[PDB]
Amino acid sequence: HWGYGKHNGPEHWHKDFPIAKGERQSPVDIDTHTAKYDPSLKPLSVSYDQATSLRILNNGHAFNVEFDDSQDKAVLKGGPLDGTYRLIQFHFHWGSLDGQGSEHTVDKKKYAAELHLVHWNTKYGDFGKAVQQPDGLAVLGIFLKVGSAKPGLQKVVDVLDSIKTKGKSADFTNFDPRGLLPESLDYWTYPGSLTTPPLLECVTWIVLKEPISVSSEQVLKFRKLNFNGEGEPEELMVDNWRPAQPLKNRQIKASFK
Ligand SMILES: [Hg+2]
Ligand SMILES: [Zn+2]
Repeated sequence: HWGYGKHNGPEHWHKDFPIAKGERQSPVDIDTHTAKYDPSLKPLSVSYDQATSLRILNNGHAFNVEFDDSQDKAVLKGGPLDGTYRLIQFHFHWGSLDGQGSEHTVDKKKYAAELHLVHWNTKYGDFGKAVQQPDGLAVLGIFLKVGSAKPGLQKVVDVLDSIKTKGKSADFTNFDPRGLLPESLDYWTYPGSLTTPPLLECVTWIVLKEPISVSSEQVLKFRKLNFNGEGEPEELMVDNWRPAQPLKNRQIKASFK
């Protein structure tokens, strides 16, 4: 199946998922000089105070921190969004070296990693129904750069040891996602898709301008995970990012002057 290697990586995805070459694929390069400030965007609202994390899973492509989304707890709203989107999981994409790993780019600059907080539109009732709609998802994207440590990330970092290989999971309750947010909520927004197969075009992307800093030691532990399952030949989990795709007929809007 799909992966990030030479025989099954992003250049191969289109054969099983033809939408890979579609009209609103993600990620994209964010050209700051073409993006336009949009005075019509309402303030963004990130309400994660009642968030309930449940588990962490190595799914063979990245690791997912999963949240109880059976009630309106952790929600994203305002900004370009209409209605309420509920947090279902977060995950990251990173590189083998600090000069690469993010999916979106900013004037071609690649960050060391990128965090995705995935949310689904509550008017569609469940995630699986939301991903059959053009406005079913909202993903909050946050860049990571290497510098000082991010305190809020350490509990994540500490448990990776226990989910080294594909298919392993650990209990991961009471984690507070607010500790992964930067100070500013200034963002760029555009309509796009999920960046892993099946690459569904159901997402309103909200990419924060301000990156968070994580330590070299923290990112280094991400690089010790495995894409393979227990007992198989070790293939480090690194470079699990899709590169920038064609912007096509899309405009990127800025929330800030
Ligand atoms: Hg996978
Ligand atoms: Zn992602």
